[PDB]
Amino acid sequence: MPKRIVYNISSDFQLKSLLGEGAYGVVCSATHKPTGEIVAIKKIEPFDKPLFALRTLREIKILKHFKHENIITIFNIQRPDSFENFNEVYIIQELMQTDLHRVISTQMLSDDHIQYFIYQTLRAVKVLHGSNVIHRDLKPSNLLINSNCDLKVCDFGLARIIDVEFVATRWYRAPEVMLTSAKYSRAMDVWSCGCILAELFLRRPIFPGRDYRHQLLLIFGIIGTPHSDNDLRCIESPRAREYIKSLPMYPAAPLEKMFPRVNPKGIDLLQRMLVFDPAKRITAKEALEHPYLQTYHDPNDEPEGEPIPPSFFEFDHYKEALTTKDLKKLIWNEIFS
Amino acid sequence: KRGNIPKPLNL
Ligand SMILES: Nc1ncnc2c1ncn2[C@@H]1O[C@H](COP(=O)(O)OP(=O)(O)O)[C@@H](O)[C@H]1O
Ligand SMILES: [Mg+2]
Repeated sequence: MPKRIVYNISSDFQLKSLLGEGAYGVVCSATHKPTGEIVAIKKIEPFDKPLFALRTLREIKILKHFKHENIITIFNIQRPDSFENFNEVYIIQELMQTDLHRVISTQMLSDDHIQYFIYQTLRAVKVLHGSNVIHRDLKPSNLLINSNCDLKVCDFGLARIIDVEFVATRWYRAPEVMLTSAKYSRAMDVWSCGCILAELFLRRPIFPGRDYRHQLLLIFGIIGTPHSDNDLRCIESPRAREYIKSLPMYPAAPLEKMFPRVNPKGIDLLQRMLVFDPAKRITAKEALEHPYLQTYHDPNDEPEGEPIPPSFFEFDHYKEALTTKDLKKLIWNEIFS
Repeated sequence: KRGNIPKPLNL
């Protein structure tokens, strides 16, 4: 295991392998010697910039709040030996064998698998939206998977509670988000679920833009260019409306012709997910009720969740921004509670 | 599990 990876945690743990490395997080499997359990441990260095600490805090609070089969379970967070020596956060969780990006890229999935994977994703999304929480960073690599096909969502630091920063991967970003200054909505998460479903049918990203312009061009090339004022109602930013009117006038591409071998019911669900107007985009709940998922749909086993007030992320709303030290205390409270 | 669960993967 990369000798450069160092975890300032109890010697009872024995790092096994590097599962993920990014500027925000580093994830490794590790063995808890005393019990023999193999766990996943996510290391974060939250205190060089408030932004990092806010994300850490939002991720930890969400993890601890949900107890749902499709939301990665958190076992515990390591307790530092002191406030002075508290420089990294180690979130200990249940170890999954891999993520959906790795799966879609290394495996031929049957229609059954696809149904089961998108079903579980929407099932986690439903309990989140029912709690007034939007993930905002839904993509294959943030969907953890096991051999038996169980799926769990992870990476909840960019979440927000309804009513300089880390940006979500443009390929999965809803068009109303790239255009207007759009207010966080449940629909943006569904749009990402649509790109994920499409990614499962195609085995590659459906909208891999180079940048902002290219992204919009790719999206409309498939869903059709919004043209009339009825279509443009959902867009506020006047600048944004003029940019849209400058695009080629694309009709909705005929998905079933382009991909004749995909279950027609699946294309139907996908099309309802990739709708321009966020108000006309299917909801997670309705998607679970779609015919394409009737094999796994169960109205009595689909947690709706319960409202979480905005004050849950109170720290995100200060006139005078919180200092690193303020957030360190807030994170500490979370760890020791 | 809860019914017609898909075939397991080789991961
Ligand atoms: N609980 C876990 N079990 C197994 N692998 C995990 C787990 N959590 C994360 N990973 C692996 O680490 C990668 C990055 O984790 P993620 O939580 O998305 O953090 P980041 O913020 O760095 O993107 C995932 O794509 C996955 O491959
Ligand atoms: Mg991630």
